[PDB]
Amino acid sequence: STVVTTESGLKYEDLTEGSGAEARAGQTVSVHYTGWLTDGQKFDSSKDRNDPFAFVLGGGMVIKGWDEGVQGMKVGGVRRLTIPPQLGYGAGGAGGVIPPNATLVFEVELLDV
Amino acid sequence: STVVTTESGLKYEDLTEGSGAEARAGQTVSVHYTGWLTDGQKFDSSKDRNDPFAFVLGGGMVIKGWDEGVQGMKVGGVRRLTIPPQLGYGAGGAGGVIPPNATLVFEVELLDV
Ligand SMILES: C=CC[C@@H]1/C=C(\C)C[C@H](C)C[C@H](OC)[C@H]2O[C@@](O)(C(=O)C(=O)N3CCCC[C@H]3C(=O)O[C@H](/C(C)=C/[C@@H]3CC[C@@H](O)[C@H](OC)C3)[C@H](C)[C@@H](O)CC1=O)[C@H](C)C[C@@H]2OC
Ligand SMILES: C=CC[C@@H]1/C=C(\C)C[C@H](C)C[C@H](OC)[C@H]2O[C@@](O)(C(=O)C(=O)N3CCCC[C@H]3C(=O)O[C@H](/C(C)=C/[C@@H]3CC[C@@H](O)[C@H](OC)C3)[C@H](C)[C@@H](O)CC1=O)[C@H](C)C[C@@H]2OC
Ligand SMILES: [Ca+2]
Ligand SMILES: [Ca+2]
Repeated sequence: STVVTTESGLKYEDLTEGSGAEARAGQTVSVHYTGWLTDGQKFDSSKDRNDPFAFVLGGGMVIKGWDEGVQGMKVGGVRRLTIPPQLGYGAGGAGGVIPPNATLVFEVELLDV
Repeated sequence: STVVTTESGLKYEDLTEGSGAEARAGQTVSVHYTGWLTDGQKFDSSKDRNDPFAFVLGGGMVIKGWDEGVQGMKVGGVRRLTIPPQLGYGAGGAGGVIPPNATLVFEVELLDV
């Protein structure tokens, strides 16, 4: 599989190509995800909480790297997103668990569109 | 299991009580469903299309019997809704497949909240 670096500095890699319907901005999508810091510390997993995550793709409610990175996935696909801090939580960080200026690694599995 | 007739004339029956989180108005929920006319003709199944259905519970986008009937389900639950036409498609019917003045029977399985 390839690593694509977009104009924003986002990087993504389709670990598994989906065979089902394509995700586009406007759709309400459902995913499983895991999130890690670059040192390999896991900060979240929806699979561990047994709770698929739904959001409006392109809705401006999730971090920029997600609204961008999830577009183009197909249902069944697993995509790895490497999100620079300016497309994540920036200088501010989050919840005392994501530090300032953190690059974030997510693996995202698309369950439904 | 019991059959509850609500103030609106909706009837519902929890065929299977869910063990997980409760559905409330405001949440984006995901369900599988099958829909039948009272004569036993199936008009739709999201399971047959392999496509869970997401909607905003209480969002005024689905027929009245759904916005009402899905509230109170728990994740894992299967509820049967018997929807009189005034809480469904009324005198107008739908898609040439649901006739005028049709009572509708849905079985709804809650997958996520
Ligand atoms: C309002 C009540 C809580 C409400 C919570 C939910 C619906 C439950 C939902 C599963 C979130 C998780 O709850 C277990 C948990 O997910 C993380 O662990 C995580 O993996 C993460 O990073 N995710 C979640 C998956 C999508 C990407 C990213 C996100 O974009 O999340 C969004 C996020 C935090 C955006 C910030 C918002 C503030 C801005 O200032 C900032 O702009 C820089 C961007 C989340 C979805 C918000 O839209 C909505 C909420 O927050 C966060 C590390 C902390 C977060 O808990 C808060
Ligand atoms: C806009 C583009 C299409 C858009 C379609 C989708 C998102 C795909 C989604 C799976 C719908 C199904 O597509 C395969 C299909 O589901 C049925 O088969 C069905 O089982 C049904 O009855 N459902 C769907 C499940 C929730 C309850 C009910 C409904 O409330 O559905 C809603 C409905 C029709 C409401 C009418 C709207 C008009 C009002 O005038 C009327 O007020 C009386 C109420 C649907 C979800 C609308 O909100 C959105 C849409 O329609 C209909 C028999 C026909 C419908 O296809 C159209
Ligand atoms: Ca969920
Ligand atoms: Ca769907």
